[PDB]
Amino acid sequence: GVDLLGFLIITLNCNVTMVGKLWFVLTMLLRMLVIVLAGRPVYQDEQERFVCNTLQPGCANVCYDVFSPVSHLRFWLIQGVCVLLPSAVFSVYVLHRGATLAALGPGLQVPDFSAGYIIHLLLRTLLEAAFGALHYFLFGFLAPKKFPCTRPPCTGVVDCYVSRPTEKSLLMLFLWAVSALSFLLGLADLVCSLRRRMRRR
Amino acid sequence: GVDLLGFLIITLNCNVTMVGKLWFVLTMLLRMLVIVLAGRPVYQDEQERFVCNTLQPGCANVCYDVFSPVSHLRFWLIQGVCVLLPSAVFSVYVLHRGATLAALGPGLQVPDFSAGYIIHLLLRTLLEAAFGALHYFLFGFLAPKKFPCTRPPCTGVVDCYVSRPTEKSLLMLFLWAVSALSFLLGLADLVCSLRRRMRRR
Amino acid sequence: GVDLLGFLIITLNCNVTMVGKLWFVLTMLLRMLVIVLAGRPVYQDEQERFVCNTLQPGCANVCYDVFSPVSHLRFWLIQGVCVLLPSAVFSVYVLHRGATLAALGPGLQVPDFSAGYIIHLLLRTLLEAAFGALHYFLFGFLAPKKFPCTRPPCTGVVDCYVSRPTEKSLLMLFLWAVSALSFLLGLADLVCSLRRRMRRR
Amino acid sequence: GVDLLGFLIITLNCNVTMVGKLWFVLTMLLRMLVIVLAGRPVYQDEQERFVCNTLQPGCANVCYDVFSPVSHLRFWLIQGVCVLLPSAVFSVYVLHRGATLAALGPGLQVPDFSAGYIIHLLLRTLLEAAFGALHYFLFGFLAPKKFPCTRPPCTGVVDCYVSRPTEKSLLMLFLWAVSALSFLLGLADLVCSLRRRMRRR
Amino acid sequence: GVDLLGFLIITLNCNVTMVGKLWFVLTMLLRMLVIVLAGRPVYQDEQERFVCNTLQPGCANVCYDVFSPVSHLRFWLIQGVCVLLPSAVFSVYVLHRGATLAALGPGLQVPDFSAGYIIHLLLRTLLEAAFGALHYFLFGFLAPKKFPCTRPPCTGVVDCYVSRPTEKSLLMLFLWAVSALSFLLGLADLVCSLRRRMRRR
Amino acid sequence: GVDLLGFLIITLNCNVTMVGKLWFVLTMLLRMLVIVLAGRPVYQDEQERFVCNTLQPGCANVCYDVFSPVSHLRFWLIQGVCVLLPSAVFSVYVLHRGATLAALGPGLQVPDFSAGYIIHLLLRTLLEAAFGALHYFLFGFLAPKKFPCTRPPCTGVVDCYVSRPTEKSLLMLFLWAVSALSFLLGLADLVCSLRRRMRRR
Amino acid sequence: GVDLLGFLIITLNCNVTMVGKLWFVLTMLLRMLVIVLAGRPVYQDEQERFVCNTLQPGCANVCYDVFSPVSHLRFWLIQGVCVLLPSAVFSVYVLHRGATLAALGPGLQVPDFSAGYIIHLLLRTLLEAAFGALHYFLFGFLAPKKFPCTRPPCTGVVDCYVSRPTEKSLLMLFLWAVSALSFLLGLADLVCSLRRRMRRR
Amino acid sequence: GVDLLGFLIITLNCNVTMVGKLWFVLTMLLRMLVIVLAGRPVYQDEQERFVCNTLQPGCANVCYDVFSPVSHLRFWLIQGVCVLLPSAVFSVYVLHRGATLAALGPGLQVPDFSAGYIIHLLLRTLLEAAFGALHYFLFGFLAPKKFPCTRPPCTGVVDCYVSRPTEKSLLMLFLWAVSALSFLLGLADLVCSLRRRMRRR
Amino acid sequence: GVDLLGFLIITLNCNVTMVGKLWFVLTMLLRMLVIVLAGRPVYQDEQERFVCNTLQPGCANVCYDVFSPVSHLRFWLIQGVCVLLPSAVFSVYVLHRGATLAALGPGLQVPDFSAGYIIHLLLRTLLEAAFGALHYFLFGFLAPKKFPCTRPPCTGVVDCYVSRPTEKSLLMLFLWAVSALSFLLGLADLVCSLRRRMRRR
Amino acid sequence: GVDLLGFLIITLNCNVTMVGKLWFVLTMLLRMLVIVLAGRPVYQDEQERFVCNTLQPGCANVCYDVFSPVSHLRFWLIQGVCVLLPSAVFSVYVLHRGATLAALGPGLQVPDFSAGYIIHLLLRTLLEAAFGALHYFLFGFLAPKKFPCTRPPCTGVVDCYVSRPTEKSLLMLFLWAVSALSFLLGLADLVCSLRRRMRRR
Repeated sequence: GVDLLGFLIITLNCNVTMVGKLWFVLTMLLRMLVIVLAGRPVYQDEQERFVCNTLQPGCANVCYDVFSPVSHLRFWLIQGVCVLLPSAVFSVYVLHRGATLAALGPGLQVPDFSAGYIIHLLLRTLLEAAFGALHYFLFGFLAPKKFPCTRPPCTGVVDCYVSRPTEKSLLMLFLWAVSALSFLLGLADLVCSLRRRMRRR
Repeated sequence: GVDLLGFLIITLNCNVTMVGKLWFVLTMLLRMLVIVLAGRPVYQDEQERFVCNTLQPGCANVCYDVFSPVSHLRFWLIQGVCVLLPSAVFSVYVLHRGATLAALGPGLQVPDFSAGYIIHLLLRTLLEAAFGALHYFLFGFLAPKKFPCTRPPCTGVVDCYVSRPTEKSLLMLFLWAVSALSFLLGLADLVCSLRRRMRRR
Repeated sequence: GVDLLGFLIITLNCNVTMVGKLWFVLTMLLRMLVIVLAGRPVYQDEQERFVCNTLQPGCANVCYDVFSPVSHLRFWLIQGVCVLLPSAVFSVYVLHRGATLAALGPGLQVPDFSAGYIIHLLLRTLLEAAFGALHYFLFGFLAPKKFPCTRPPCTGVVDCYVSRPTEKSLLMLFLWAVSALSFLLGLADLVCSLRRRMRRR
Repeated sequence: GVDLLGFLIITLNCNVTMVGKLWFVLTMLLRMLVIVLAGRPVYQDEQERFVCNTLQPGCANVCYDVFSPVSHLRFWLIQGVCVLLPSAVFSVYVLHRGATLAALGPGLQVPDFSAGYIIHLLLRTLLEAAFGALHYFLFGFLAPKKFPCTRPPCTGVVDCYVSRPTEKSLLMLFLWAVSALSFLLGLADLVCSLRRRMRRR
Repeated sequence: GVDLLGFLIITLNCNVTMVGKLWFVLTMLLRMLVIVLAGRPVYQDEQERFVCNTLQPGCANVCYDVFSPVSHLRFWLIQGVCVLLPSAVFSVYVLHRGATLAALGPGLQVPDFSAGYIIHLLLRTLLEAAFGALHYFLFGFLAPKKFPCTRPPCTGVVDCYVSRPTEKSLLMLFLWAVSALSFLLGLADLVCSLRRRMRRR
Repeated sequence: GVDLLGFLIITLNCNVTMVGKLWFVLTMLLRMLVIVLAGRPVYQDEQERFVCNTLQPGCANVCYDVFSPVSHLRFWLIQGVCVLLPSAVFSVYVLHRGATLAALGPGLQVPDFSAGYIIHLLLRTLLEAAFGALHYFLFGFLAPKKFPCTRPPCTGVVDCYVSRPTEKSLLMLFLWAVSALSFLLGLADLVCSLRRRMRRR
Repeated sequence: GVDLLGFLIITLNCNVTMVGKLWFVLTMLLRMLVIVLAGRPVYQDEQERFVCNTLQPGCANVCYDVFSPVSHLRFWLIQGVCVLLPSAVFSVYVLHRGATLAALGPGLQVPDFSAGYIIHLLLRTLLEAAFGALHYFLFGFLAPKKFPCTRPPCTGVVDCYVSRPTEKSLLMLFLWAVSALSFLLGLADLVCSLRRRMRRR
Repeated sequence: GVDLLGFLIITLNCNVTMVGKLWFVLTMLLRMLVIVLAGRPVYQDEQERFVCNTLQPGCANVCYDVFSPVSHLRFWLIQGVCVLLPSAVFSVYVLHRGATLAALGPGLQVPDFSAGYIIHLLLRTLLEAAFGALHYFLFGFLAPKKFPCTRPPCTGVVDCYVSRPTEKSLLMLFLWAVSALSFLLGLADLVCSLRRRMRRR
Repeated sequence: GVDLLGFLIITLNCNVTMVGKLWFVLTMLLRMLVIVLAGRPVYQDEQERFVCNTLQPGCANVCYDVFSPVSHLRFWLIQGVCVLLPSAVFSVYVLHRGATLAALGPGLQVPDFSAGYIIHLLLRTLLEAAFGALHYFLFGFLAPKKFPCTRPPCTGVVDCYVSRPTEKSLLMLFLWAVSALSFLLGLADLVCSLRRRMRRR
Repeated sequence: GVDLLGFLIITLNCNVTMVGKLWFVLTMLLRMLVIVLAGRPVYQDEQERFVCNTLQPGCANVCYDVFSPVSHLRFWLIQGVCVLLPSAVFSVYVLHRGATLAALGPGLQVPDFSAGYIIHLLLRTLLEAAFGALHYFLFGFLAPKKFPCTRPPCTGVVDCYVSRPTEKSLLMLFLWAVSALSFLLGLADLVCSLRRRMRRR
């Protein structure tokens, strides 16, 4: 005998473990917040000071074009949105299937949404290692300090200087560390959740 | 016997299919979020480095003016707001017609708002293909790398260089792909919803 | 016999017509959202490239000062905040007068807040035409392409070039069109609401 | 016999007058919104175009350093946060003391939080006049147009030009006017509230 | 006999003291708001005007690289997120343990979450002094005005000028003061909370 | 049981709203008083100093005759008397119908004179806009400074000078403003009075 | 059982019809007020600018003396005072005969003063047509523009110019119209009052 | 048993005859009103156009000084105030002696103030004939048209012309007639009042 | 047992003697009325005809400026307002103290306001002799007929003529006489009132 | 048990202090009376004798136009009407709220209108200092004696003379003094009235 703003969140909380909520909090507070708030200003001047010894117009632009095909800030943001998408689609799924059964009607009668959470965590584990592999094969571990440029709309080889490398290396090391921690915690979620459901058998 | 914060969301959820909620989630998380967050910084320096071989003041500005009449970032934002508007007007419609009947009063009595959802999806299908056609006829598929400029407040023809083309081409390809996916999913919504309502006949 | 999170929104919805909610949605989604999101980036480089033929320092700054006394972006924002203020003051008024009567207590007993909505719409109609007249008398319809400058801290007359005019003209035409549509819809609201209240007599 | 999401807002609304809510609305809609949204873009180019007649590097920077010790945008923001802080601390106080008494339990029994609101308004009146006095003694009424610079890391006296003064003067006049209106309205709140409580005696 | 949107916030408010809520308000209104809103614009031009007497390209960039290894804005943001993280993890913990017991069911029966709040405050006290020590040992109290640069990709020693130091010194003094106040208030919370729980013995 | 100098003014006050009395006060203190007291002396010397270059007698008189057909002072006075007439005729009506019923005789028995007040306000609203339109089409907004005169009892074209124009323009602007304020307030009276009488139904 | 400030005005109002009060209001507000307030200033400069071609002193004065024997302003004022005199003498009569009977003393006992009101209206009708006839035979309908003067203290015939004729013609037309309206209304009063007294027979 | 705003006017009306009230009305409506309203404007230009054949400065002023020692307008006003003074002093006397006896207290008990009214009328009759005699001996019956001037600050005899004589003669004839009528009516008052008081003997 | 429009004027009349009322009547009818009505027109042409033998512009104006520093008309008006002010302040005092005691409530109970009337008459006697002394020392008894002028913006000594002196001398003699009569009567009031109050002892 | 012409003025007198009535008397007798009666005649000839050395027609008029933009007589009158307006609006307010409660009915029951009088005096204090500041910044303390004129419709610089300056300076000094006295007395009213109402607490 509860209102449906009542038996609508227990059907949400009971199907998710506290480790999952902790994962959500860590990946929204230290992962979704640092990138927009600190990564946005640092990478604005990646264009302004790609300064290096040439004089004919149009060498520096092609030098940076061959230098940075894809900035890793966009990589981080797309990785973040894809690693947050399934938690939203599952949220919509569970709210949709919880708000519908109460309309028909009949010490609670909480439904058991266990089949989708394990496949959810499987998709989580699969969607992190691959993007980590792409990060490792594309951007490495530490950013270069200088770059030789040879594709000529300009005469000769131009030795061209990046702007502010140490900040970038430290910040991306921090992102690597937090991503590694999240990966292990996510692996812990599934391996604990599967055991805590066959124990009833 | 439920509160009106009760029989106010089932009258919302029951008239919309889970495919529609999934559409909403995908077009707000991968479509409304990427554009503001990643498209805003990339296109700030479309003006700073339209660099090219001229010396008299006032050639580069007219060269860009003849180069880019309308930036496609504004096109994407206006397309996004117009493709999100009907879902808001229908939301207001259904809340208005659900919160009013409960005032008069008389195992639920959920109203059937099916006539408006099919015309809603018709408007959705009509409002996407046209803007896609304008995108195709105006901005093409890949951005040029260099541009010849001839309208003289300046002497001669000026070969003028864009800034950072590959990032733009990849990003707009991603937008094209997500828009194509959303179009097919939206076509699926109406064609399934119409069948699931004549089946009762 | 409803909770006071119950008989608190019907006393809000019943005193406002669906045309009013549609007005609110259109003026927050296509009017409050486009200006902050697309008008902010376009007008950052109104200062950087006011480029024109002079060499002594301090001519370009006074030339722009005599050029643009007030930027119309600030005009649009102040117009938006003033055209959204009365809907907030009325909202606070109606919530205050609805949450107070329920404390004393005694098939609903919804109060009739009709006197304030008609004067609300009168204030709406009065607060739009005047600012439209100021817009017409101050900023015209299309932005100039070049400007002659004569006030001397610099020698001679300087012919000075604006940056990116066509984008500005198209965007402000779009704002003019949406404002005109909102004006007519707002005029429709009052003229329909007054009739729908004397019909009971 | 009401839920505690019930007797939790009347204990909030009944202890505050409609003039106070109107004050809150005016100081968040015309005061907190204009500053972030219009004051942020105008003052970005206060650094870019502090242009003036010198050639040795490092004169303009010290000239601006002696020119503007503290920008008044930061002054406005700190003033805004301090003039909004007490309304938040009182809000937390009243919610804390309202949500606690209902736990013990026993035509309502609304508590009377009148002692704190009068001291609240006293603190309000005291925290505005002082900062107004600092504003008057530090930033004056109208911004200069040109500035003489003498502290030498550079040779001679440099006559140095500000950027866009009239916009700044008009905007800060608008802030002065709205602050003056808020001050008088806040003085009205306390002087009316004290009378409306001794009238019961 | 209350709804579970009822006995869900008293189980939140009763386990936290009003001093804690005041701490939350002060550290989100004067600490989380000033940094994003005033610290973001001031530190954008820390790169643009690191101006100083050299002519060969690539001396200024390495001079700033040896000048500022880590900007203290990022230090402040990471400190803020780490000093707000435990209050979020505890919030999730208490909501999770409060929303679960109500499902089973049986003048209230509020649980006593006192063990976690004291260890929470211990972690708070430990996570502030260390970062304060790092701040003191890394960034000092006042920012320099000029800097000698010697690491050669450039010929000689370059005396290089910072931009806008007094604003930075005053602002970081304000942050130091508010952090010191928060530290003392947080120390007060634990020392009062421990006493107010052994008094029942 | 009251004297008839008693139940003779409540039958007057009860049928008129406080907004109406405020209208009466504003239009007699700032409208009937300024015109007689300040407009009478200013316009005496509109004849004495219509001075201009001619020598044959009888050119200046015909020049002013073609210059000013009707002085706007008389227009203002006739407008004032016509906008005060209905309030006098209604006053006489209500006193006549109140002093007569008491002669016959039978916690008061105040009559309801509501039908005449609404038609009174209708006549008010109709009798202001028309005269405003005549004012706009006849006297414009600002008075000329000089006038060419051609109708010959005199030789040639005579350029003829008005006396004291700025005082006249400012004063008539003040009258325009007060008339505009009175118009809006009068429109408010009827629209509020009609609502406050159907609310009883 | 009423005070004598009571049964002293009903004995005044009951013997006069509402048409009579309306006549009084119209002839004091549009007839007694316009003449003193607008007719006084216009006719001050009827003497100053009776300008015309002569040079020997003392021709213009005799020319005006033969021009205007009696100014029609004095005619209007004497007509007004004579058309207001009987209403005052009757007022004094009725107050005198009402305040005297109450001294002796004995659902009212209002006296019937009907014989004097009909003779009053007869005197009214007789005292208007005659003065209208004198106005028509003396001052005509429109004022001349120029006047020939022949009575010699001066040599020759002098063609002499009036000042401001159109204002005078329009104003006296307005007086003619209001007088005509008052005449018809006064004729209506008697013809209705005589019928409404023989109807009782 | 009447209020003292009751037995305060019958003690005023009963001691004065209707002929006296008629005298008051005629001498305030046709005597006090014509002089201020029509005599004030006519006599303003008695100074401006005392025009006559002389050229040396200062002859015309002495010519008028010997012409008009005292203007008869001031004579009329002083005569009016002296002929209205006793009616005011008697009014104050009777109100003072009527408002005092009622304080002590005891089908009315009206006092008999007959002794003062007869001496009042005696003073009236005495204060009119003398001033009439002065008028006759000083100002005659008709005003001259021209005047010879001989007292030399100027050379010769100057024949000097008055302005507008016929208006003055007609107006002062009207005053003479009304004064003569008032004199006879006042003589009638006393001779009737004395008889109507010895008839009781 | 009287109404409060009853025991409100006896408390006014009983505290003032008939000599005082006679003083009020004489000083308002022969003193306040003559000055506004006859002194206003006579002194308008004190400026127009200050005619005298000079030709260079700007001698006559300075000659009158040295002639009349202060016109005695303004002196008379300020003297009148100051000699009428205390009678108004005492009137307000006595009405205020009479209308207040009746609110509380308990062959009359008239209060005795004798202390203020004697000090009132003392202030009267003191405020007349001083202004009479200033009149005597400033304006003398008879006005000059001609004036020598020497302060040069003009060449030589100019013998300059006043306008209409005899009227002024006679009129100001009349004012002197009436003021002298009022002074003696006012001295009589106090000396009689003090005796008529110690006689009760 | 009093008539309603009874309990209608005590509800007026009791809510206003004797200092307020004294203020009303002083500002209507020495402030409203001097300006109309003495300021009207003095400033009529501000136009007639603006005499100065020029001969071409149309120089003097423009010279005065640049001389006096706004005459301070109109400033004084508008200041007077605005400083008398609130006392009228409050009067109407209190009579309206006093005459209405008596209709319903139930050693008096006088209402307490204290809240409006303090805000009334606040508005009084605010509406005087500002207009005093405008007076000080616009018209100064003493009027000039001569004025140089340069705006050419006339040849050269014209030294132009005012008329009667010392009278103007003395009179406006008197107005300044009386305004200063009224300001201090009004400040006394509020500061005494606020104390005399918290003394009851």
